[PDB]
Amino acid sequence: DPGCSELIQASSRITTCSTEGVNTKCRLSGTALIRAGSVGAEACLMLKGVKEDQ
Amino acid sequence: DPGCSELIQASSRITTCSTEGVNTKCRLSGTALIRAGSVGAEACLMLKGVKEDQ
Repeated sequence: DPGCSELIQASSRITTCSTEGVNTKCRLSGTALIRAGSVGAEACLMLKGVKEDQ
Repeated sequence: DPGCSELIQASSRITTCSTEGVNTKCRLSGTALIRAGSVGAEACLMLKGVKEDQ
């Protein structure tokens, strides 16, 4: 029953990617601010690589 | 002075890509329809690879 609630997109400043032999291996380095959920909610933070399905 | 006018992106159904060492080339094999430009304008077609700079 519990699930995501606050959905925000991460910036590209703390998100980098590099493909080596058809293999999207992204790296994450930096700080990010997100709002916490209530009782039963979640503070989800999805990641967007080089494409849409990833 | 005139340049690109009707600029759209190609579909991923007839456009494939592959990475072979820092150089990610893309193939083009298919048929696509686009609106023809006016007198002087161009019918440019944007091609997106695997990232944003490509």
